[PDB]
Amino acid sequence: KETAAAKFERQHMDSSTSAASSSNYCNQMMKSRNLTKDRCKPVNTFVHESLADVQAVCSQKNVACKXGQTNCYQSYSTMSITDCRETGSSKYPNCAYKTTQANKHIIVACEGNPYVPVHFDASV
Repeated sequence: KETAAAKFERQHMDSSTSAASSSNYCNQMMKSRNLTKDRCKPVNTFVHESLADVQAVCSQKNVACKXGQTNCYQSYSTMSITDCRETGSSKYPNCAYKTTQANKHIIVACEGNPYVPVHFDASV
């Protein structure tokens, strides 16, 4: 079973690399993180930072969620992220993605005790 915090780590965290390792990164990671099992998830973002830096975002700038409610928070610093977006010829079960490297502020929704990131809302 996965708690919401554990699913956020599976869907959005990859501190094992400092940036997407090559143009094939989303094609491999979308499958290995199990995001393409039942359908091709069309967009997903991965965060290449320590989890401790991402959990601290929960006490930073409060903003409304784009979806949720207003329990979203935007990071003060920019972070190393990868955007994975399904390409035109992708079709389940052969999901294919374009990998884009970016350095942007992240916005996450946080919940619980301890109060941690449970959803990736957006990047700006």
